[PDB]
Amino acid sequence: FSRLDKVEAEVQIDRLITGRLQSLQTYVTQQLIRAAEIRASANLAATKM
Amino acid sequence: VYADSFVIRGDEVRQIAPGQTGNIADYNYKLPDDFTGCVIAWNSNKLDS
Repeated sequence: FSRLDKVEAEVQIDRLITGRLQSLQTYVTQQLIRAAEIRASANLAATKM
Repeated sequence: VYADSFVIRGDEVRQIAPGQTGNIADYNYKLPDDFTGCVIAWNSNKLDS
């Protein structure tokens, strides 16, 4: 914002916003996978005990 | 709809655009960043001059 005019700043900042927002989406949709591989292990241990 | 009119020199025609910085665009007439509408400008040298 401090180096570019505001007419295209919203367009300029949008692809920066979607970059972080998409990255957070990728992390969370992978973290859910790792939960499933742990939720499966939790049930296996529960049966083991 | 409300229309605003004034007379400016040819060197500051581009300053009417939103996000433009200058002596006239910051001290005389500034448009909002998310400006709705548009402007009409022409060289009326015959009458004003």
